Amino acid sequence: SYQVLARKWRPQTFADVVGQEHVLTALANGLSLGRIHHAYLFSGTRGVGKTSIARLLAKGLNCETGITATPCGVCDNCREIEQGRFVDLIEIDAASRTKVEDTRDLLDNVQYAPARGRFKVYLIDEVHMLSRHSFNALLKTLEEPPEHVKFLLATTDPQKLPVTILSRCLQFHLKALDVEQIRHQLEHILNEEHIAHEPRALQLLARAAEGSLRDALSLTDQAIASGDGQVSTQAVSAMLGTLDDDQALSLVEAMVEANGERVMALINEAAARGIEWEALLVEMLGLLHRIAMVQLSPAALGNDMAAIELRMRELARTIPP
Amino acid sequence: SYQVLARKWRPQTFADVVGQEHVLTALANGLSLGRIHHAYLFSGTRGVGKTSIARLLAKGLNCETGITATPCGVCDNCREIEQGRFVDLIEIDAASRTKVEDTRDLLDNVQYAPARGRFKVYLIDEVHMLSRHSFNALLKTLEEPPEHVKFLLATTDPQKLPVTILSRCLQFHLKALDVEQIRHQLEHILNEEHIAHEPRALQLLARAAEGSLRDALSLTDQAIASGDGQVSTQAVSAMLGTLDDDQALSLVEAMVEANGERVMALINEAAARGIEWEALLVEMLGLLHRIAMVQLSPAALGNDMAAIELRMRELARTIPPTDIQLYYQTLLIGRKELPYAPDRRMGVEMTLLRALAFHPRMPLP
Amino acid sequence: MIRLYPEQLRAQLNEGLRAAYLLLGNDPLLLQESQDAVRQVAAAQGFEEHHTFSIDPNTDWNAIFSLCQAMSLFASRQTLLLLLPENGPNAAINEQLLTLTGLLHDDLLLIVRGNKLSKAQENAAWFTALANRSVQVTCQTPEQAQLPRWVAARAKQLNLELDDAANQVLCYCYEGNLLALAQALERLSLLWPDGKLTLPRVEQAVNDAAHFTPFHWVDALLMGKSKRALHILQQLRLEGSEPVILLRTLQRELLLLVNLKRQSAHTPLRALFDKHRVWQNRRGMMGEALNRLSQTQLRQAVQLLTRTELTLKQDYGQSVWAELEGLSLLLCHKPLADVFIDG
Amino acid sequence: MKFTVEREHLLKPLQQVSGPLGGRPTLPILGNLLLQVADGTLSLTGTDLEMEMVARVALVQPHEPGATTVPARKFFDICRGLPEGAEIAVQLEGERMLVRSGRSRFSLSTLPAADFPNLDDWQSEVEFTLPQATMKRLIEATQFSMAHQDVRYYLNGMLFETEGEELRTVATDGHRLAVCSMPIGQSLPSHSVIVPRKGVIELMRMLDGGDNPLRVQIGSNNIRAHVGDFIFTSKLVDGRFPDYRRVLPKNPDKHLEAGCDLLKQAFARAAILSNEKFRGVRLYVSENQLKITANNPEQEEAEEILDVTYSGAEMEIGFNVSYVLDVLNALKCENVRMMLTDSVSSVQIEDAASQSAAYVVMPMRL
Amino acid sequence: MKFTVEREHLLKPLQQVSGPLGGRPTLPILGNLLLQVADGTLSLTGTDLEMEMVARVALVQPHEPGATTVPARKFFDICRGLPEGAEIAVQLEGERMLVRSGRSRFSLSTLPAADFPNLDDWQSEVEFTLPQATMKRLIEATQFSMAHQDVRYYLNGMLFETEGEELRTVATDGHRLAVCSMPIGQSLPSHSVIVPRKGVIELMRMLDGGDNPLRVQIGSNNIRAHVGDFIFTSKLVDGRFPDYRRVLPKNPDKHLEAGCDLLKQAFARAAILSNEKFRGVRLYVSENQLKITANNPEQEEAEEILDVTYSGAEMEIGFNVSYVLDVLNALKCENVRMMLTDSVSSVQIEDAASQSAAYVVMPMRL
DNA sequence: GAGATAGTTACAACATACGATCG
DNA sequence: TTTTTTCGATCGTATGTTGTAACTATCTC
Ligand SMILES: Nc1ncnc2c1ncn2[C@@H]1O[C@H](COP(=O)(O)OP(=O)(O)O)[C@@H](O)[C@H]1O
Ligand SMILES: Nc1ncnc2c1ncn2[C@@H]1O[C@H](COP(=O)(O)OP(=O)(O)O)[C@@H](O)[C@H]1O
Ligand code: ALF
Ligand code: ALF
Ligand SMILES: [Mg+2]
Ligand SMILES: [Mg+2]
Ligand SMILES: [Zn+2]
Ligand SMILES: [Zn+2]
Repeated sequence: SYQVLARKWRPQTFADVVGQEHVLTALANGLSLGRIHHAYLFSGTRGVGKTSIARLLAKGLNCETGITATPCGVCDNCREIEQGRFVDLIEIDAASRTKVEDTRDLLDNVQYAPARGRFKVYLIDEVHMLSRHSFNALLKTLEEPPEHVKFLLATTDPQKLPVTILSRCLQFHLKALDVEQIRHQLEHILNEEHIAHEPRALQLLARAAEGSLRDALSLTDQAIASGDGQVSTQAVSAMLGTLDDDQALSLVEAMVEANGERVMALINEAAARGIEWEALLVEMLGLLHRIAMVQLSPAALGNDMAAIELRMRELARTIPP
Repeated sequence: SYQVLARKWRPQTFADVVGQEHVLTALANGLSLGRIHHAYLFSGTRGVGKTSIARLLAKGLNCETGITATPCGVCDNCREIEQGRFVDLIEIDAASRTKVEDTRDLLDNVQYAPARGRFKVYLIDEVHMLSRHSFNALLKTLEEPPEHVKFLLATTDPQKLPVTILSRCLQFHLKALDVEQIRHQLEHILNEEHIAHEPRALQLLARAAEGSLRDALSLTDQAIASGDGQVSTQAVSAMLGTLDDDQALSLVEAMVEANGERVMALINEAAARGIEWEALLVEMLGLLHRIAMVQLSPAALGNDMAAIELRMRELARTIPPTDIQLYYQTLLIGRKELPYAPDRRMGVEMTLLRALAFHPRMPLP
Repeated sequence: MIRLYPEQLRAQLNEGLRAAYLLLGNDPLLLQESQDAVRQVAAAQGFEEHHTFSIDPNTDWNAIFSLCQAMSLFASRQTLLLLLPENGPNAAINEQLLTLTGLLHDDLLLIVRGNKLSKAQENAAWFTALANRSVQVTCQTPEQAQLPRWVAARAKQLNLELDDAANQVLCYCYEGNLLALAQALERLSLLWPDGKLTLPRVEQAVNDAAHFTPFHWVDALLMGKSKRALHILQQLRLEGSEPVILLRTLQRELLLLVNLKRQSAHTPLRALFDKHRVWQNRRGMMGEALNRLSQTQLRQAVQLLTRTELTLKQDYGQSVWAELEGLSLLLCHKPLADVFIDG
Repeated sequence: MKFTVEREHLLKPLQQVSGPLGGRPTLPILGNLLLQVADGTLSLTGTDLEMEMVARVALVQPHEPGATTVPARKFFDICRGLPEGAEIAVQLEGERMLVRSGRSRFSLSTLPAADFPNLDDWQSEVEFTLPQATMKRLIEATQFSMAHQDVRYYLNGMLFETEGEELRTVATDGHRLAVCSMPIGQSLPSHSVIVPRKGVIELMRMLDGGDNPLRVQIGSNNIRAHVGDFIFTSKLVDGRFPDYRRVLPKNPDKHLEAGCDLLKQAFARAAILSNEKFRGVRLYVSENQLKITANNPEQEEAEEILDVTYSGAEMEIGFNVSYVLDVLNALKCENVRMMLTDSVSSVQIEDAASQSAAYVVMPMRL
Repeated sequence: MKFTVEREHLLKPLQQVSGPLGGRPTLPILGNLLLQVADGTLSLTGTDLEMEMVARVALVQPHEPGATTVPARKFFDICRGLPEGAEIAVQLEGERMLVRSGRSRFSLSTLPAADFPNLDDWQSEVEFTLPQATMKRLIEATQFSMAHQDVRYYLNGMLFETEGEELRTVATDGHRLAVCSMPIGQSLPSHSVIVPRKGVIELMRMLDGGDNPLRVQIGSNNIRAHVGDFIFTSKLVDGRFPDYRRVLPKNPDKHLEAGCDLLKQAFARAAILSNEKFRGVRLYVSENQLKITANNPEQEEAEEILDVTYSGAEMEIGFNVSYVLDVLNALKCENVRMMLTDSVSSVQIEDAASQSAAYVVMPMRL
């Protein structure tokens, strides 16, 4: 019955957007001043929220209260846009709408005035999948579109678009979210959902997210399913944090000290625990790499593994590079 | 209701056009002497002004006063052409009309005499997208052009066109606009727009334009939006940093200078952008190879690296060849080892650190 | 068959016409100029109707035959133009041309335009039959050595004062593309009515549009002109030429050089050239290349070629052009630190 | 803007004005019919940037003045789909058109009428009236000779010439020339114009065999035709049509009168026996005799011998079967007369009863 | 082995057998057709390893048993070349057959008949005979619901079920279901089989106006239908079919009765402005009222209101207008009964007059 | 004056040739 | 006086040919 967190917790206002401060500020300034361009392109990694920002901009443009940087969210236009029912928000699936016939039809049906809203916003998603003929057809329309027509484009790979199309648009590149923002968003979502959680579980989920916030939400759903309604450190470690244990550091220290018996005992203990061997090698390699980085730059080690910080620093002072 | 600078500010007379002196002078002399070719082709890069010059020529040909090099811009014909409402001006968009049945209906209408203007100008844009049979029909029409009909063709890639069309047309190639010209045009536009600006911001925008004035105008609009009605150097720097894609060359420079902090900052910036790590290593290897080639001979670089030609040449001059070979070998070994590293970012960091400090021990016989 | 050149057609046409004309070559400019001159002379002699067709098995010959047999209502001395296929005539096309030859008469004037015919293509019953009453025009693009003479002649014809430096610049920028040269000359004449074409004036109104072939690249490599080789390779990359053809063209010459150098220590060079059936004009270049480099080179080149082919095929890489440039420098007298060769 | 009409009355003008309109127009607005209500009349206009068709319908219901545009196909389908005898009430609300039929409602999108192209007004040079039958006969007589597609564009159309009280139509394709003439009945200034194939086709389609007179106006570059409540405007193709008079033989010495049906059936039989393409047919005429033979290279020479009313010097001439067959079929009568000068000379063919229609054909060279 | 053949008799069977044969042979002998003589008949057979068609022609003149293979293209060309009405004499002389057309003797290569993949022994699991009218009606009423290309291969055909004295045809494609039942007058074992699209369409094509009954026999792996002088054999998918009765809704509370023509016209009129790609409509059913709404991607809307016999609670249901129109057209009746339960449940359609055939449509959920 | 048979036009499906990208 | 390049699998655009279904016109009942 419960809907997925990613779909449920979709930013419905510019205040709910995590990060991406530069793009939001630019859009707000443009809307407030009134300098509105007719071609916006959004680029970045996955889950950064290009589609969410495009939807927010569409809400801002077509609002019964006027062109405002802070849409009301209560007027019927905002409600329809949120529910995906607005008549003046033409959403195009470029992945399936690749053949030039669809582009020709769209350009042929671009002159008529909007039904209710003050603009006819064409939001083309995954625009990088269009063939060259579609791009060429869209060129002139992007050059001199009708006053009541706005184009919004979003893609993950802007490198394969024609150079002219890039020249004909305002580019906004979103950057991957950092660990702290992802952790804070997960904490807020879990607090709203009334689900128990622990700080280290959130830290592990944020580290495993790797920028994409949708990945973080999917991992949070997996953790909730595994923990039976709770997000515990053990539950997260069962699926994701099978690695990052003190055993790897102990093995590294024993190897550095040439303590064969200690290494053998640690191997036997790990085998009894049922530890994946490839994961163990990965962890040892990672620890060695981070020690090397510490040797290079003292600021290499962040707070993420602060629990072992001291020990790591010691290995940096004694072991030659 | 502010209008886009590119759309609002468009050339209206040959004087307004920035650069492209040779083409404008040739067209003016031809119009003055009465030497009008039956077909003109315009080629060049994006935003060089092919369509603008074609429209100005169309205005000049059909001006009420006469066939003048500089159209008056006040008579009814000039105004209608500017508004795109002139009776005898036809702007065929070949991109959306590549079909033969669509081009045939116009090549047949070519027969009728112009209603008002002297010539029935046929402006065909993006002509390179037409089909083979459409090219055949256009070839027939150009082989038998009525004296009262003229053709203007604009294309970014004239190579696609058959050689016959090129032979039966007079070609004009528009050079990429220089940095100084773009900077001056931006300064003039901003002064006429009553918008504050700084010289360094204009220089950065002109550099980022890369010879396309349209890109310069788009970046100016973005800067104005970000700067809240002011073109401040801080806003331009922030925008360029956000959209900067020369991180590979910056990493190479940092590695050469042996500055770990800059390398780490660039790696973090690349991670934020999400650039593929293996692609980054491949780009670095290519840059090192091209720098070595430049050291062997200055003619290695052409127009492909014109954007970063100066930095590449400086690195070639400064770095001894042996260091370049060592860095190339180290990066090649790092690329070989990347798949087995637990993280591609980790592998790239290890390879860069090894190149910075750890010298490989050459195998003995 | 009267063989002529595009520079000697006006006098022949003024002297008289002929039953048929054949235009074979590669350069579009000379072919179209000859076509225009012939059509103008024919019109001056009363040939009003002109029809053009492209030879193609898809195209129907019934219409052409009916036109040849039919007579116009209020016209005479019709002109028929046939554009041969780029690949060349086929057996069916040969039979159709043989059938057409009989239909030819005094009023009909046949003009054939197409690519140069090979030895087998030239040998044809219809061609031999028409040879008795045909004029053929040889249209071959002049070589770089012959280009400046042609440019000077063109400048003199248009009443333009062209300097030697300007001539060299025009030859370099528009090598192998005569149409671009003619258009550039027209534009320069329009720009300056005085006609004083100084070096700066040409330099300020010229763009790079040269056209090359892999054989030119190999010849440049043999000569040793590093700049010319790099320019040719860059132009080939820009025009979109598959590197496979370049590799296979270079392989034959590289293997021939290796074999000759290996055998040169025991036999005179002339005997080796005679045995290998090398072109007479290429003997000097081959000898210069052999004397320019030793066995130390031409061995690492084979390694580079093999590695490049393996990268192209097994790995499907995209750094082929960089390796080609490196090999070009290696063939020229350059250090080539040999880290890239991966010996 | 609103009005109320009946489907029966509105069905015909929609079909008449939606005929040429179709496909994908160069401008979207060109794909929409212009509907204007004013002066107690509804005007429906359809243009293709070179031809215009206007239809007028009288109104007997309350209405408001106005003008707008509506897509042709959607409106026509909506009107045709309604039950027979239903009444359609149309209104303009905002930027939309609302159509009501009984208890059925439709909403359509429209475009401003100001942007709709308007043909520049022109002053007629020669204006007159003509019965439908004469124009039908002229078009039928001078249609098959036109060139469907030719490099010389001016030959694609047909020449309409007025001289005194005579209207003449001339068609040609470079090999055969057909000329027809009729008496106008009124004195008009001499003037010649060229009509494209599309214009003549539309004009022929417009006629429905009725007795309503046709009002024809010819200007500097445009031709207008009024038929009942329909107005058709077309542009004139610019060119220099060749002089037909010079082509006609000055004095053909040899004449031959024969039966149209006999020649037509003989040619049909030869064509059936000569279904193979290529080559023509060789006819040898002698005193009261004709021999027709297929010119096939290897096919059996199944020559056919017919009797005609000829007594002049015998001679053999080759002709294209298609041209002679078309001339015979177009000239539907019982007897024909053929005049010629020599072997290498155009042969003229006409009706032995009337000389209004003439067809001159160049013999096939051999 | 003297065979006398008349062109008139031979023409149609030759074209019928050559129909399935295609240009691509895929095998040296597949293109060739098998000609055999038995008692007083000659059988010409052609197959492509998936379907087989054999035609029999009666023989009167004396003859002896034999069987051979002849290429289809050469025989067709020979038959076409000979003038109409000619008599063909065919004889077996060694490895090459002799054809004596008048004074023209032709030698045609013959391949051994033992290598032709022709079925020798047939075993019928269930056989019966029916008039062509009933089978044609069932095929016409059940064919349009078959899937064309779907992952579920068992849905790419028609299910034929014999139960007691009833024959049932079922077609499904995942979105709509069509079931038709008809008495046969004979008791048959309960047996269900699946026939692919090719077999069904070929059977419909070969079937003509009801003149003589056709006999169908179904074995373990094949189905053979003999009609007139033709026999067509095909193989079965054998992938099991879902039970149709499970798909049919159970206990539909809401029942509606309406006129077929009125609903068909209303749906056709509403579909004018319906979405081209999806063709979706919305039905609001209230007490003695049915409102049909259609929307367009171009913001166009159409509304229609109709009077029906309904007394249940108000409901709103989405549907695909194309499927409803197809069902109404195939039903071809006067009164139509629609049974529905809720807004997210399949709707059944039948005839008030009789329940011989039924259809089911799954609504679209937005 | 209406219905049945034959002919014409339009739409859908299939086949052929050419160009481009990634593994 | 003459010289012809890797291959497999997948996607997209445009033109030409054949067959079937739907709609219209003419002749005989
Ligand atoms: N900046 C953000 N703030 C809050 N949630 C976000 C943000 N970006 C993405 N999300 C979450 O990730 C999910 C998927 O985002 P999506 O619209 O797919 O972005 P993209 O188009 O970049 O893939 C959304 O449902 C949303 O809840
Ligand atoms: N030479 C030029 N001088 C001034 N403005 C130019 C020039 N070339 C391009 N532009 C600017 O670029 C905008 C669009 O030009 P565009 O039609 O895209 O040229 P092209 O057809 O070469 O791409 C115009 O509004 C114009 O202001
Ligand atoms: F929907 Al996205 F990256 F924009 F997955
Ligand atoms: F308008 Al352009 F290249 F962008 F001609
Ligand atoms: Mg998205
Ligand atoms: Mg342009
Ligand atoms: Zn709102
Ligand atoms: Zn003017």
